[PDB]
Amino acid sequence: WVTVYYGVPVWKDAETTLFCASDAKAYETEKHNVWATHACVPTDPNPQEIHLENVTEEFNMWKNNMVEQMHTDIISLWDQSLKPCVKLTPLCVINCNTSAITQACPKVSFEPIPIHYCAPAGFAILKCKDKKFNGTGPCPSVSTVQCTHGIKPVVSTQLLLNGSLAEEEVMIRSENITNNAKNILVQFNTPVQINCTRPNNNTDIRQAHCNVSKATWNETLGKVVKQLRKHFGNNTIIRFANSSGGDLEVTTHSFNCGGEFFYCNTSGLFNSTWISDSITLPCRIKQIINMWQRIGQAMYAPPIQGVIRCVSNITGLILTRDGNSTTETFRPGGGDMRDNWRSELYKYKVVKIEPLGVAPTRCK
Amino acid sequence: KKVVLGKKGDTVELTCTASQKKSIQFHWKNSNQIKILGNQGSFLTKGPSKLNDRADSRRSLWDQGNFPLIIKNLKIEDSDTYICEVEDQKEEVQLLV
Amino acid sequence: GFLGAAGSTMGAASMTLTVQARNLEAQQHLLKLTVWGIKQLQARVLAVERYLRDQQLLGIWGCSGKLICCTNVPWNSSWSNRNLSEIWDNMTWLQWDKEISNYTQIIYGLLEESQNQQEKNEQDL
Amino acid sequence: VFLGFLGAAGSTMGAASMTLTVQRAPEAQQHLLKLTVWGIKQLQARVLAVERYLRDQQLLGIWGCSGKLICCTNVPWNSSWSNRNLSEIWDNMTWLQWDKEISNYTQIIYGLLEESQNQQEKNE
Amino acid sequence: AVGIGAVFLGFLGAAGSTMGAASMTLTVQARNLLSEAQQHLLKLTVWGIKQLQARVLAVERYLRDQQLLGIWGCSGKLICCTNVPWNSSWSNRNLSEIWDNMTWLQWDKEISNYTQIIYGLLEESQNQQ
Ligand SMILES: *[C@@H]1O[C@H](CO)[C@@H](O[C@@H]2O[C@H](CO)[C@@H](O[C@@H]3O[C@H](CO)[C@@H](O)[C@H](O[C@H]4O[C@H](CO)[C@@H](O)[C@H](O)[C@@H]4O[C@H]4O[C@H](CO)[C@@H](O)[C@H](O)[C@@H]4O)[C@@H]3O)[C@H](O)[C@H]2NC(C)=O)[C@H](O)[C@H]1NC(C)=O
Ligand SMILES: *[C@@H]1O[C@H](CO)[C@@H](O)[C@H](O)[C@H]1NC(C)=O
Ligand SMILES: *[C@@H]1O[C@H](CO)[C@@H](O)[C@H](O)[C@H]1NC(C)=O
Ligand SMILES: *[C@@H]1O[C@H](CO)[C@@H](O)[C@H](O)[C@H]1NC(C)=O
Ligand SMILES: *[C@@H]1O[C@H](CO)[C@@H](O)[C@H](O)[C@H]1NC(C)=O
Ligand SMILES: *[C@@H]1O[C@H](CO)[C@@H](O)[C@H](O)[C@H]1NC(C)=O
Ligand SMILES: *[C@@H]1O[C@H](CO)[C@@H](O)[C@H](O)[C@H]1NC(C)=O
Ligand SMILES: *[C@@H]1O[C@H](CO)[C@@H](O)[C@H](O)[C@H]1NC(C)=O
Ligand SMILES: *[C@@H]1O[C@H](CO)[C@@H](O)[C@H](O)[C@H]1NC(C)=O
Ligand SMILES: *[C@@H]1O[C@H](CO)[C@@H](O)[C@H](O)[C@H]1NC(C)=O
Ligand SMILES: *[C@@H]1O[C@H](CO)[C@@H](O)[C@H](O)[C@H]1NC(C)=O
Repeated sequence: WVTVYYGVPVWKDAETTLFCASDAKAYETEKHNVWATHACVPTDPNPQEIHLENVTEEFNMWKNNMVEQMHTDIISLWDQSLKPCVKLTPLCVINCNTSAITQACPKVSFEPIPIHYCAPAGFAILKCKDKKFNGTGPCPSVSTVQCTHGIKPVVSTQLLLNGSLAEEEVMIRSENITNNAKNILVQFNTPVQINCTRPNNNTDIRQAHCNVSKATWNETLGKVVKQLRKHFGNNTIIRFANSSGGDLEVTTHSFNCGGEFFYCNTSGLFNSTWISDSITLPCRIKQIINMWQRIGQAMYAPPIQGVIRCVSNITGLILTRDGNSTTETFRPGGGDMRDNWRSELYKYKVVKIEPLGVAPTRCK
Repeated sequence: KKVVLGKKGDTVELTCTASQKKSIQFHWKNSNQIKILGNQGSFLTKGPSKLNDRADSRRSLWDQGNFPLIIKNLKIEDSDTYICEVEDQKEEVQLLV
Repeated sequence: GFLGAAGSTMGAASMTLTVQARNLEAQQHLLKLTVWGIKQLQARVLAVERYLRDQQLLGIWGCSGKLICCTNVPWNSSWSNRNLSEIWDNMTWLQWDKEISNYTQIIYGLLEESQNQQEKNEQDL
Repeated sequence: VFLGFLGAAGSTMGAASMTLTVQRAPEAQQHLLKLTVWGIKQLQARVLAVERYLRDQQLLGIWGCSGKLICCTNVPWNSSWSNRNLSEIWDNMTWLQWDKEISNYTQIIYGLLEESQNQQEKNE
Repeated sequence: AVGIGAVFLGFLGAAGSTMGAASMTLTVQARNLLSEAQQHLLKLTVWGIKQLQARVLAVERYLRDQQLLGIWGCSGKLICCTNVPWNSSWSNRNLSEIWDNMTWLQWDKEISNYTQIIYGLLEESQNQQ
């Protein structure tokens, strides 16, 4: 004999279509700041973060639905912003016809602005207000909020640029560690700085150098090797390494600095086997690139004349292991762009509140 | 277990097939669990194996679900079985020189 | 609009389940307040229309208006028959909601018919 | 409660009573003004659609059967109110054709149907 | 507040009338009482929101009474009778002294010392039953 109720604090975990909310400007012609006026509402003027009292909820990071909601829109952002001159998407029907295409392609400006992902009517967003949350499992102090923090859609491989940093020690999160097929998203507790300048001597045009401090990088990776021995043994001799190979976009730390796609060289950045000045990254502006939005190459205009620079805040390390014993080889990875934003949407979850239960009391 | 016979130095196509046809992440390992290939989004990523300069895949077929591995310069010490992990279905394929 | 209060105990919910309704200049950004004035008001008409569309279900099962209603559909054994003591003692309403997965869809299907059987019972006397 | 809620006016009233219970740059810097202004039009239509539901739950409450979809009452039919054979007006007739028939007496049915609850309020 | 704001004013129509003649017309009245330029459009919308931040307030103030009537048994009924016995300790007056020579306002000056106790007795009487 069941008893229907209509007051229960019961929420499901549902999936819906969120709406963006960015701090736009509506006069600037920066190509992010012209999309953010077109498909984003402004920032919520009165934001409210109610802290739930004593509820613990089993989150999950790798099966989130915001990080495939986010991936639909930065695919839709890099189709209005950076229109290449020649684009070859492999349409197929071995008989795959490399369908060329052409359009206008002027040089534009490009910088990531923070974008909040809000929740529609009837849904909530449950923040994981903790410090040691390893991505999967019960968050203890789950608050609630309507919109996420300022997340900037910076697309890069091998190094999560410009992202937020952990207030506690260096976090290490993978979907299944000791799988040797899943990336290991390290997240920094301090912002390692990196300059990336194209010089002004007009002789090469497409050649740049990137300076990272030797004091900060040997100390920050000195923190990472300690907590990597937490999920591993205590006396493992881990070996950092160069990236293995593949395409240029994942062998080398690639990004886009003001409209020109840099391709750096982090072989001197992972060159140490761990036990118990300024590094110079030889970069190169490329012009025939692969695309991360889909399969297919794309060609752009030559770079602009003046000095090109962007000082940054590497706050992430998408490493990758390989399975021989008593050691570990940790070469860098990244490239699947969903890992570039689930490093920043890990403490969020969209739910909906369903207030109708049928408890046992066995009445009549 | 499927077995594919390639003689010497040629190119084989150790096929592997998905269902939903949307280029999900796969990999290719061996008996000691060492990575041969790897999909990363829309790019490709090798691993520290013996086929480091010998492995490649047909990129245009990933959108249809077929995720093959094509090894060139087939030497003698590549005889093993290979593990293609599409979603969970580790479809093993063995190779003989 | 009828939300919850923190969960955190099944038995202490049913005491406080009643009391949630038993007693009770900018001029510069006129798009930051007008867009978010609708989105904070579209979420107050939905909290009214979800109440009226859920008093419509309890109107079908004869439970319209009553918060804690009692009905004549017996427990099958195949709906995760746990201990009836410790359900109310140390459990949250979230944890009980996981304890039935797909039986909620077939619990509701009997209550639509048991009232229609009771519709064919009260008019057959 | 909605306004585009029943656009399922089919043919069989017996089937209609069955489904009676089961229920990119166009901007030019003005696309935040199109979605704000017509956001109000979708809110002045939904709120009035609520207050039509509450205006009718008081009218079904005077007839005693409030909060319920199919209201069965205790007053019989007549001969003036299109005395058909309960087959031509229940299996092959749309509701719009049925509403057009008894429209002369809908204001006359509602008077006595109020009185049939007041008699059931006398035995209390 | 044009929808259900004019209903609350219509409740006070027969104030000061006697208690029998005011309760007799509850059923009668409730059926009858429930019956752009450039600079303009970013100000004429706040005149459309503020006229809906009070019209919705007339809805969720009216439904906070039917959620209260529904706890005490009858929901949707205006005149409704309950299985709870009237203690004479509330007021020691016969019914001849009540529905003939009193107005509804004098009850708030008579039973509001006890009017939170009656609301608890009306709760359990339609809870266990
Ligand atoms: C991480 O976050 C930081 C913080 O935002 C990012 O660093 C910023 O990066 C942008 C671009 O990389 C940079 O913006 C430039 O600032 C210069 C002044 O500081 C501007 O002069 C410059 O404008 C010119 O360059 C644009 C490039 O497309 C042109 O489109 C634009 O019209 C301007 O062009 C004029 O000048 C050039 C010569 O430079 C000439 O050829 C043209 O004809 C024209 O005359 C940019 O706006 C910010 O200054 C950086 N911020 C800081 C603090 O340094 C960083 O990019 C983020 N990381 C990643 C990976 O994105
Ligand atoms: C926290 O949990 C304890 C468990 O004993 C409970 O008694 C307490 O009420 C909870 N805190 C709050 C604020 O509800
Ligand atoms: C993680 O990977 C290891 C190695 O294959 C495996 O044994 C383990 O079952 C995996 N974890 C899960 C939850 O599948
Ligand atoms: C980078 O470092 C080298 C050596 O320290 C120095 O010569 C060069 O000028 C630096 N470049 C920038 C842009 O700081
Ligand atoms: C980067 O450049 C800025 C200014 O050019 C300088 O203040 C900062 O110290 C540099 N950082 C590194 C790590 O070289
Ligand atoms: C600097 O790097 C070396 C290895 O390259 C390491 O052994 C040393 O401990 C580092 N310095 C500090 C202060 O940690
Ligand atoms: C980086 O990779 C290239 C080719 O894969 C290799 O020649 C080079 O030695 C690597 N760098 C280091 C430091 O191993
Ligand atoms: C740069 O990359 C080449 C191969 O791409 C590698 O051989 C070399 O060691 C790298 N050098 C640095 C300083 O990263
Ligand atoms: C990088 O590694 C090579 C060989 O692995 C070594 O010769 C070189 O000194 C290293 N450079 C630094 C800065 O440690
Ligand atoms: C990098 O991080 C530091 C935090 O200490 C911040 O002050 C600085 O503005 C950041 N630089 C950016 C976002 O370009
Ligand atoms: C429409 O009419 C056809 C033919 O009479 C019938 O088969 C069909 O069920 C009807 N559909 C609806 C939705 O009324």
